[PDB]
Amino acid sequence: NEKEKIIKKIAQEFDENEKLINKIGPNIEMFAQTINTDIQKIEPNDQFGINKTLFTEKKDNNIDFMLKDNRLRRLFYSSLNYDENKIKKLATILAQTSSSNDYHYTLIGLIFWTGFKIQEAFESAVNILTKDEQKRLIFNFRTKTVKEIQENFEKLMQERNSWIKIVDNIIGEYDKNTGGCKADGKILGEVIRVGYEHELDSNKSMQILNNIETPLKT
Repeated sequence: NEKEKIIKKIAQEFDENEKLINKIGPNIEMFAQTINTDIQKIEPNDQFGINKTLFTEKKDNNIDFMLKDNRLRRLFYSSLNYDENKIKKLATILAQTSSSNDYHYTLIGLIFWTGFKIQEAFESAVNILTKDEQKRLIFNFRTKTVKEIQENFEKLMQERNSWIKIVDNIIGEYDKNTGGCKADGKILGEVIRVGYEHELDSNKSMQILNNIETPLKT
């Protein structure tokens, strides 16, 4: 009954893994469907204002990636739950920022970058955690690993939500007219830089992803 002992433990690990997975499984299925629905959307011809008429080509690499690639623009739109009004409003707000040293272009770029990188990490995690993979986790992994993965997934969900809140706060400065930024594109750039540049962080997302990926290659 070394056998009986091991069998009881295995049955308990299946039971507890399943509860951990059941916490994220319904969500992942919804997110996968939502992602597919966003991918199928027709982008408007104006690209919600994220085009070369409003953001000059060749000022920032991350701006240029957005101007050039509709799939990176789709990621950025999905990073904001494809809220069209919000996307258009942000784009309008950004296209009127200004500065002396052109740094506003770097800030614009890091905003676009942060959004498409967070959504890319999020969608990769969603795409990796298929039903088959979830079943693989339940039946073949120690409960400690399954817990780390489930909680790292919830962490990634939160990163994404904190990113949305940053954008909401940036729009909020403009709506409040902080420092009279509505009338001055330089004031607006500085409002956004000082309030929010340090807040931008797609590195954390991508590390959380890597920590979900590395146990899975087992």
